[PDB]
Amino acid sequence: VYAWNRKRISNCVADYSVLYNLAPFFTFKCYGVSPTKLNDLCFTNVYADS
Amino acid sequence: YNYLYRLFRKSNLKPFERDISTEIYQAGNKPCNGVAGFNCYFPLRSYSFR
Repeated sequence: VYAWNRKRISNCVADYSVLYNLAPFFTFKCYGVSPTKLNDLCFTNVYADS
Repeated sequence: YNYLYRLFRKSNLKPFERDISTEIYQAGNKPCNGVAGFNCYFPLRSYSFR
């Protein structure tokens, strides 16, 4: 966590159903946007931390 | 915490329509109908004004 890596994902399509349908014991405390309206529309400059 | 707000639902509201039903919305395909971190999560949240 002190050196949290930043991963940028671009030039592809990001399907969120894979995350929803696998490893069932995860929490989804998203803020500001609903997963269904995450799927119907989209955005740019995917940034992923870990 | 007495003030509660709904951000998660299947469909939009018609003008001047009130929704009071508290049914957990299922992001996943399977309607598990059980409170969890992600699956069958409670639809309306509560604020914490301070």
